[PDB]
Amino acid sequence: VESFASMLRHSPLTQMGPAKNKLVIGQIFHIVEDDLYIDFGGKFHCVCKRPEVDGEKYQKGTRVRLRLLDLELTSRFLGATTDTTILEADAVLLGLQES
Amino acid sequence: QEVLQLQEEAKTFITRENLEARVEEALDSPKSYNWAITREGLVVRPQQK
Amino acid sequence: SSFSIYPPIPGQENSLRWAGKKFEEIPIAHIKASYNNTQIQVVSAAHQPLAHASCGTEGFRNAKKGTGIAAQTAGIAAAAKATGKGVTHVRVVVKGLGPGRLSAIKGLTMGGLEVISITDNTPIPHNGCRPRKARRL
Amino acid sequence: PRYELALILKAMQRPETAAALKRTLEALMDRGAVVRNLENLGERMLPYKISAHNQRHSRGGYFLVDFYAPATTVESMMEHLSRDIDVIRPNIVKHPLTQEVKECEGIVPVPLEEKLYSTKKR
Amino acid sequence: SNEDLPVPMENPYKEPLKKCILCEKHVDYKNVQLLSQFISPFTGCIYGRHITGLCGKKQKEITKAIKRAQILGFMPVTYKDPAYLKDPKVCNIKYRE
Amino acid sequence: QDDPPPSMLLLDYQNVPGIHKVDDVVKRLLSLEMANQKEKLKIKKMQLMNKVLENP
Amino acid sequence: ANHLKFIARTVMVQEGNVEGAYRTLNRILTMDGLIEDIKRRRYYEKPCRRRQRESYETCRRIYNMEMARKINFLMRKNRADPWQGC
Amino acid sequence: ATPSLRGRLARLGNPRRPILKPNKPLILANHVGERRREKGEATCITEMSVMMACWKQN
RNA sequence: AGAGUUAAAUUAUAACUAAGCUGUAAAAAGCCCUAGUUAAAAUAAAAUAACCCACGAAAGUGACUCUAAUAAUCCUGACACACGAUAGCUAGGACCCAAACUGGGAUUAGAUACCCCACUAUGCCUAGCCCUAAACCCAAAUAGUUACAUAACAAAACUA
Ligand SMILES: [Mg+2]
Ligand SMILES: [Mg+2]
Ligand SMILES: [Mg+2]
Ligand SMILES: [Mg+2]
Ligand SMILES: [Mg+2]
Ligand SMILES: [Mg+2]
Ligand SMILES: [Mg+2]
Ligand SMILES: [Mg+2]
Ligand SMILES: [Mg+2]
Ligand SMILES: [Mg+2]
Ligand SMILES: [Mg+2]
Ligand SMILES: [Mg+2]
Ligand SMILES: [Mg+2]
Ligand SMILES: [Mg+2]
Ligand SMILES: [Mg+2]
Ligand SMILES: [Mg+2]
Ligand SMILES: [Mg+2]
Ligand SMILES: [Mg+2]
Ligand SMILES: [Mg+2]
Ligand SMILES: [Zn+2]
Repeated sequence: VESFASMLRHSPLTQMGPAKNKLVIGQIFHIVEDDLYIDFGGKFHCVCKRPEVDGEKYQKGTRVRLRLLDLELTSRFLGATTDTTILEADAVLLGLQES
Repeated sequence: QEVLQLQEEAKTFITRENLEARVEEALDSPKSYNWAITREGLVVRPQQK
Repeated sequence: SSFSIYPPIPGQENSLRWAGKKFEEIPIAHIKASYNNTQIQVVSAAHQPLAHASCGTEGFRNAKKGTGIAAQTAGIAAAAKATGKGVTHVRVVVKGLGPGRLSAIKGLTMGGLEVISITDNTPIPHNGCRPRKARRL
Repeated sequence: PRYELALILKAMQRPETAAALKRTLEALMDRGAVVRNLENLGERMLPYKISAHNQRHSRGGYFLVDFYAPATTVESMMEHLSRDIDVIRPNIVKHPLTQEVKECEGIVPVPLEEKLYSTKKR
Repeated sequence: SNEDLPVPMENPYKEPLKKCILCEKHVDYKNVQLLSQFISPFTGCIYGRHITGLCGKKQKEITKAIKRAQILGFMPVTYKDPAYLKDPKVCNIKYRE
Repeated sequence: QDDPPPSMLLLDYQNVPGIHKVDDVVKRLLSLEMANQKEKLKIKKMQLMNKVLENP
Repeated sequence: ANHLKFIARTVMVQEGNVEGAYRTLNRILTMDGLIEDIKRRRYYEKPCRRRQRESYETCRRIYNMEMARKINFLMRKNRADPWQGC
Repeated sequence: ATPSLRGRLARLGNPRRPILKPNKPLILANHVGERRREKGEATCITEMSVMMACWKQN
């Protein structure tokens, strides 16, 4: 049997380390009129704006490239016992699985 | 080391003999302490103009 | 078309002229805009008073001269006398914060004076003389 | 250098400036102070019209004299310079090189203050 | 018994702290050109921390140096010297919009 | 009252070798004449502790 | 007074535009805080009132900055809901 | 940035004299203030002045 | 705590111009030895920096320079000793400005109040007193804990 610590040590998320400026392939699972919900796969899904070029090439299930900025947007404010999670990650759109 | 360093600077001190020469050379060698700074934190000296 | 809002100090060598005269020789217009009155005095560069006009000098009254229309009229009244002595450009120096602050400045243009610059010389003490006590005890 | 005099001499001719500097340095030496260096910062325009010795001064020559003096002779030199009609505004300060530069660590991220109020439901 | 357990070590991804524009510098009262970069060109007001962006020590040192220079007679109080008006902008305040 | 001479060669430069061979300018600079009140306080403290105490 | 004139708080008009130059000068004064200081110095304020005003202004500034920060943080969630009707 | 709040309020753990004395607790509410309506002012005053300038002279 | 200095404003003081200036929601009174610009000593206070939170036991302190200097190898502890914001007293000095009181002008049935004007003690320096404050951060000092546990509000509940 394999232990949770052993698998977590070799997990790709552990290998990534910090989530600042990391290239991640994410697959879009939901489509809005102008917003794309890209699931980079870590914890949450990031919402991005459809670019002007190759706009029709972004469909459901399409895999794209992102530069991850924040794994989860949480912040504290005045008189807050806990943080206010946004249930979303921050990332930018660069390309769509160049190959 | 402090004493040794101060011995070197004791040679260039202004005395009675060197008063006339020091005043004349100061009146002919102007000095400026002006220097600006940049957003990146780099020192720029206006002496290039 | 590189234009700078900073004044043309005499220490520089820039070539800016108004009606053939340099920025230093252009006459001055001191506009003291108080809370109850607005006074305008147009003087030459040599500090020689050329024209003088206040809201009270135009036949107004106690509360009448404190409005912006009184300052606008006083601007035209001062501009007419300034033009009568041959003045085409003037540097406006504003003194004090009052209701007739911009009104006099625009009244000068209405009366026929071309403003090249607006200087705000408002007396702000560095915690000097103690002002009067507050109202509505 | 221990003390630094920021001498502001009246804008005059070269021989007069030299004589004024000579007598000022002699006065500094008479008080029991050895002079390290004298640097001329040049004759500039005064930021404001300084009125001194019943005279309105618009220009002036800047000089910087660094020296070592006892703590008791500072006011005596200040008094001597106050009565000199060729000095616009004399000032003796501590030399900036005496204070060693401290490690500017930078901005330390200060977290927002919590637990300032009770957890009672509003 | 487990070797893959995490070890209580210091964070290797510790990003260095940001430095002020004058971090590890020497603030002086005679470099009026340097001192003028933090004052308002129109009124001579000293800009605050939210404008200058200097970590605590240097803001106070700049304020003290400016106050010393303005009374010693090296830098004007009412306005900024136009000779230093062309200095590069380090402040984060924009007047003309 | 104690009378520390102005040329006492304060303790910060007193216990170093080759201090008496230096010139009068450096000796005067390192002496108590150019020193503040703190150096005289240190000199008086050491002088009193050397003569009153048994284990300085 | 002792300083040189026509240097401080002076703006040069452009192409005869005076109303805009006056607005520029007013913005200069407002950003430098001179308008508020002039309006405050008309009548003397006691130190207790000055301290109360400073504390109130600091608290208001803190609250406004935090509210603006939260609004900017939550601006993302203003998009149309993709799971309507679930 | 946000002004510092450490050591400002009067608390048992704070050893120094309090700096800020809030009128109301510094708790971020769940609703922003309503936009205030601008106060109106008289208009066309400068044009009424030049209109009456005709009458005063004619 | 001493010694020295003044950037802005204001004023005693002169010159040119002009007739009002100041005054409020509106007026009246007052000054027209008035108002604006240009120069200007002395006194008082110390814009922005300060969205900083430091120093001091507290009161209190943030215009600049210099000297002296901020106890305790650090528990609590008086009726004992030393300080003690503003206000007031005594003697000497200064007095730009503000202002108790006062005298006028408004409003009111009345206004010995709020509003405007002028001015005094006083606020300013030295010495000597007086020893009071919502002197409150209404939370005693010394070393601690987040265990049990919300009368209510407020700055959470507690140990030796
Ligand atoms: Mg009351
Ligand atoms: Mg303390
Ligand atoms: Mg309350
Ligand atoms: Mg004293
Ligand atoms: Mg002055
Ligand atoms: Mg007098
Ligand atoms: Mg009357
Ligand atoms: Mg000040
Ligand atoms: Mg101690
Ligand atoms: Mg005890
Ligand atoms: Mg008293
Ligand atoms: Mg009096
Ligand atoms: Mg009065
Ligand atoms: Mg009465
Ligand atoms: Mg007392
Ligand atoms: Mg108190
Ligand atoms: Mg009590
Ligand atoms: Mg006790
Ligand atoms: Mg209940
Ligand atoms: Zn720094």
